[PDB]
Amino acid sequence: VLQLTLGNSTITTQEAANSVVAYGRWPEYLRQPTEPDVAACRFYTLDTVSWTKESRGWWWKLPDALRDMGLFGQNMYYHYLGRSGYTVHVQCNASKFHQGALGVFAVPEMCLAGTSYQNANPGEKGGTFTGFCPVDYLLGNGTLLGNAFVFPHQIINLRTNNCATLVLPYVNSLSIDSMVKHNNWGIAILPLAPLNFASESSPEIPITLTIAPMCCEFNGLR
Amino acid sequence: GLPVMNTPGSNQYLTADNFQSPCALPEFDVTPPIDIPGEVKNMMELAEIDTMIPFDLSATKKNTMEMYRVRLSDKPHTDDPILCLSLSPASDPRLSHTMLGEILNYYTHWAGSLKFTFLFCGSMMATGKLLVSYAPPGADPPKKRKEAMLGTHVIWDIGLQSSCTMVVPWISNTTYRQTIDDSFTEGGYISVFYQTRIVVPLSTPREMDILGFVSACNDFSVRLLRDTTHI
Amino acid sequence: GLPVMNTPGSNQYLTADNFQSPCALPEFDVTPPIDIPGEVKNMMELAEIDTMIPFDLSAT
Amino acid sequence: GLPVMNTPGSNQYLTADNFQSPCALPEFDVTPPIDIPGEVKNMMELAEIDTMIPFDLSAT
Amino acid sequence: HRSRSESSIESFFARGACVTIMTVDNPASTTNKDKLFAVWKITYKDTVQLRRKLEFFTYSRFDMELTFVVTANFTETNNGHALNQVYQIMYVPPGAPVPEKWDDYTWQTSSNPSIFYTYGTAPARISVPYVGISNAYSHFYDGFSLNDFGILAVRVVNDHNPTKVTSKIRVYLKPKHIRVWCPRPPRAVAYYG
Amino acid sequence: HRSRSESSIESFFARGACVTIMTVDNPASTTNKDKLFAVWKITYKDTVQLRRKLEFFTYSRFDMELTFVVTANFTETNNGHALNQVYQIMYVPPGAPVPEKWDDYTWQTSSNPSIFYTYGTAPARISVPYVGISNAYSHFYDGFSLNDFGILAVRVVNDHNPTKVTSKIRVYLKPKHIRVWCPRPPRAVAYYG
Amino acid sequence: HRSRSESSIESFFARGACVTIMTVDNPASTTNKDKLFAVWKITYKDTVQLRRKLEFFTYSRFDMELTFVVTANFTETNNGHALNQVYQIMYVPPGAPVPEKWDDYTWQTSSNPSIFYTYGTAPARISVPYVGISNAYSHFYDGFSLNDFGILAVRVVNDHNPTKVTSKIRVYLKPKHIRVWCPRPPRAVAYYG
Repeated sequence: VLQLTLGNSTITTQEAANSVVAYGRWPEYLRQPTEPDVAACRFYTLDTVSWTKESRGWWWKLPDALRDMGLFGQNMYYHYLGRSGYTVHVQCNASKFHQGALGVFAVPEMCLAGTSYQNANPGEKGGTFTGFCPVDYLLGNGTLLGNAFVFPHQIINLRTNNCATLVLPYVNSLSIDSMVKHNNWGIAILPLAPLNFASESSPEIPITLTIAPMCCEFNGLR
Repeated sequence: GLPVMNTPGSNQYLTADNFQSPCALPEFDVTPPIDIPGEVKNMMELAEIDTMIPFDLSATKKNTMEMYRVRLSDKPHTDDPILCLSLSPASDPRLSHTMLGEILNYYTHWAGSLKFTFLFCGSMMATGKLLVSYAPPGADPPKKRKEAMLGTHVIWDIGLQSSCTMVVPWISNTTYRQTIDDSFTEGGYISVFYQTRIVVPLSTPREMDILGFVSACNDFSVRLLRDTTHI
Repeated sequence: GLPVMNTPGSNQYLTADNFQSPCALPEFDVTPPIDIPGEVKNMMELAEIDTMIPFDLSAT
Repeated sequence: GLPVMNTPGSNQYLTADNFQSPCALPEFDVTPPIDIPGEVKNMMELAEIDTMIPFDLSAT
Repeated sequence: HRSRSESSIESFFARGACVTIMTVDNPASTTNKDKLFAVWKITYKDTVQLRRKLEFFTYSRFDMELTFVVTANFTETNNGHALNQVYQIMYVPPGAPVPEKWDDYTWQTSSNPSIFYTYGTAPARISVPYVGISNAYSHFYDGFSLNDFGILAVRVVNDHNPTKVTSKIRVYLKPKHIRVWCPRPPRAVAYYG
Repeated sequence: HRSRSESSIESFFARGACVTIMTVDNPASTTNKDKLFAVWKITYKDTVQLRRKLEFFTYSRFDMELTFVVTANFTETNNGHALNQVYQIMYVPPGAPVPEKWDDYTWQTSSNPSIFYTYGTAPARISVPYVGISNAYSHFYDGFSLNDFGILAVRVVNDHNPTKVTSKIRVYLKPKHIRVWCPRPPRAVAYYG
Repeated sequence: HRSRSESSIESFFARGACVTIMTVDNPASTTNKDKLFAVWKITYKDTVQLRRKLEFFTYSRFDMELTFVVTANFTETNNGHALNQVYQIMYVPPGAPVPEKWDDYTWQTSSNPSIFYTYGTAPARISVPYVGISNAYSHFYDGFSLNDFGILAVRVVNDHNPTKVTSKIRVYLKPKHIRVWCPRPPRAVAYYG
């Protein structure tokens, strides 16, 4: 049990073994803007989601998720430009008698499709796929989902590991950019193997996202 | 001046040609590049990724989530395999749509090995044994567990290891193989049988699911591009 | 002679092109230059000059 | 550019000619050769073989 | 891994590919409409082969070696004769104004590079460099207020022609020095038409 | 052995030899049939000189320096005039799909290399390399389920032409860098027609 | 200051720019007026783009790489045929006498360099050097008794032609090796027409 800390936040990880760095590049500051690594770099734990049998998937955009989230959300409104890597812990705590799997896919430029800002930007609650709501096995764009495993990703197979970790570097055409407008990353959690459980066990296991913005740096503060 | 002699193949535009053309923006100073993470240098890097085999391509299951899961019940225990996947990676409709198959639909020839991976997505309590057989080229696939066992196989104890990798090897008369053969199934037959019916404890769902992944190995290569995308 | 192969982009006049053209006055001896004060080498030199913002652009 | 002078024998296809032509498959990686036994390097090797004179060439 | 080159990104993308067929007319004084000139914003999003190949990846940089194959023909059987025409193939760079009339100011403008291709000669060719404001062309961009490569405009320079002469110009884009980033599931051939 | 070179395998085989005469038509809108384009699978098994020479030996490797000699002519006496045509000479490599219509998808495909030969210029030319799946072309193969060199397709690119213009394209295959193996009794000239 | 080159004086001025369209006629014996030859004193003071750019500065030196794009057309529908014409493009240097008739003495004069451009070939080109009496071209000169760059005269050399053939010659001046002195407030686009 590894107990991680970032300032006024603390997390209880099993242990950081099955941790995927996206594209083998650790988040780095730009090799010019300010770096509020003081307290904006902490664990923001979103509101948990319930994975029932019927669930098709969930998705969040980054940093649109962390838009109402305290200092990062503040920084990201009162500055004009910013860039941030992330550490997404997807913990999915279930008993030994639940079974299933989750594909956790970090997606660069995750343009979804069933269009408008409020619609493409659900914030902290996230959105959900469906068989608007994009198609689950497409991620909106008419994709075959198996191919999705090109994306930086990790499986949460309940028999084995019950949590994934994705370390995302800043991916963008530009060196820095407006965060209020343009979501670099996109997280989609789809249940590969559906949930099932023993007769009168907990019929909906929870899933929790913990997002530490790594190496964030912003410019210019209004 | 210097006396020259215009040869044949002059004033022809060969689309394949490589020459030094005159730039229309000679003074323009290009926007420099940056170190965007995730640079690709070769298409085969995208085939060395374990994507996900769709096994059930029936009218109902196909083009949904269900087409990737192979269901393991404890129903009447027949000897015919859980699944038998032919490795005609572009010709076999199942492996045709994987990223491997996608890149192989862009090429006339290929060679090398394929690693398959089967992932058990059932209960942590479930136990049993699946036999993962590999019949080599020419061999008609096994129909019974014994036939498969006698060949190449891997007994895979669900209880102990929750995944099972198998690197099918490279075997071909030619240095490469066509992706559109003479309508002739050859090479692979990755079969999966029950060695033991799955054991579950208290009221645990006897219906599990297993997923299947596939990726080109390191040795894998393609040649002679063939674009066919059209409308 | 030397066998050559005329490539595409031949006998085209690309206005951007830079080549060695044949001079019509080959013998003419050019008037030399002098050190006139105020030589400009770059247009941006003229933008590094503090000119004067017009604020009131009303009709009057 | 470099002033050239197109000589006679230009834009003619002499079937005997030997030039460097532009390859249509520039990226294609050729199947390498192997040591097949029995390589011929000269047609006369096939004339240094004792074949068999037909003497009686009558209709029968 | 026997010389994996053929699947290198250069070998994969860098191939001559017809992206458009631009049709222009001779300035005959009979009833010729505004077909006197053709205009086309350089875009891969119409050709499916190149589009599908690029959309394997998220970002990219590439020079662009456009090649022009002009082919003309008399419209009616009043052929008789007509002198060898010349075509102005103007490459309007990004952010510049596009022509609107046959003889707009843009055609004479110093900025816009232009080829003067004589018929029946070797195909014309320019090499547009990377003209991106970003450090990479974005094929997918989750954001709010597509990238610009420019416009190609084509006209016949000749003026007082008695016979009409249609002419199609095939543009053969060959992306050169490609680099790409962040692979993706390839879109299906199904949804492009 | 006074400089036996002239009978070396290179000197023996490497000679320009017409292997086919491909005839195409101008896309006139009158009654032109599917002769608008010509197709020919590259094969020595029709020309007797090259066939008989190759069938001295069992196996072989050779590059292939095809050369194209295009010659046109007005069909009827309604000549009048007609602008200089351009011909697309596409070399469809092995295992690739061959064209079926004048404007099939294959003609625009990036894969298939293509020459755009303008009439009245120097003869076009490509050099196909060794395109064998085997390590040598087999002229005789005692076995069960012939080799592929490719297809050459030829069309006129021009579209709205008032006068018909027939055109024959002579392909002049010159095998280059030949190596051969396992000599054989030469087949008789008798049984080829 | 990221590679300020693009705004260097060379990059700024040295661009191909059409300065004039000179129209000439074929010496048909029908009723052809004195349009048989065209004359134009080289001057930037008509083209607005180059003028406005030069008038940023007070003095300048520059070579001058003129390029000529000739395009002809039959006047009436009596086209029939007409052989490939040749154009004499004479560059009369400063202070020299300008032509007055089609066949004035000036056209044969040794002094005046002349191009003989055949139609349907690559565009002609000369490079006038700096032909100033001063050590710099003065765009503004507060003084009492404008600078000379020369004259371009153009004619058709052919004589006994049955069909009339109009022809326009686009002159594409590209100032080369520019140096400039003493910047100034740029004149407004308003007052040039």
